Amino acid sequence: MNTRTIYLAGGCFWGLEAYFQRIDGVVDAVSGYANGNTKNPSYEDVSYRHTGHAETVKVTYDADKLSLDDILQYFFRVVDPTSLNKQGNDTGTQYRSGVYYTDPAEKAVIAAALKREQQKYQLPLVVENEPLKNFYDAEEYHQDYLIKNPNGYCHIDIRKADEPLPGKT
Repeated sequence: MNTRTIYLAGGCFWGLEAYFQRIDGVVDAVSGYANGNTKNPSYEDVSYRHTGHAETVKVTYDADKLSLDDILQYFFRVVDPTSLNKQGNDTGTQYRSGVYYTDPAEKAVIAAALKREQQKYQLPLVVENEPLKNFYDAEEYHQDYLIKNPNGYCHIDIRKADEPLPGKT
């Protein structure tokens, strides 16, 4: 299988991870902390010690089934791209929105996607589009969170993953 990876920050990673996990074409989704100022941060550091990390989901997808563009469209369905350092009531830089790449060529793909998303928003988008500086997997307790805690906190409308993308069934 030909896979590609993209890093998405769209608030509490529990909901974002569960969201991408149910999408056909997504191989894996790992919750972690990205683009912060410290190394090997724990959930506590990120949540309270202002390390600068963003709760992020490392999404690995089948490059033969989905394009990066497709993954970004799924992303925009459940994240508010206009709120700075907060997704609803989850406030702080750890909840900032952004897309982090490992390949400089993807920068333009993300920029264009954001540009098109802006077309339908009255408010200016604040989603970050920058290189993945650093990424650290979150504690295993946080992996597959909603799958283990079927009632746990979920700020994402998970069923939106079920709807097909333009030109797909």
